Amino acid sequence: TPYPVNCKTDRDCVMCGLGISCKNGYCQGCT
Repeated sequence: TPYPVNCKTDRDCVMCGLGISCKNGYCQGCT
């Protein structure tokens, strides 16, 4: 559960797939 999937913004987790749009800290999508 506690995967620290993080980000400043969507760019910061693009790498996870497409944009992987991003909460204010948290890349709650990447999965």
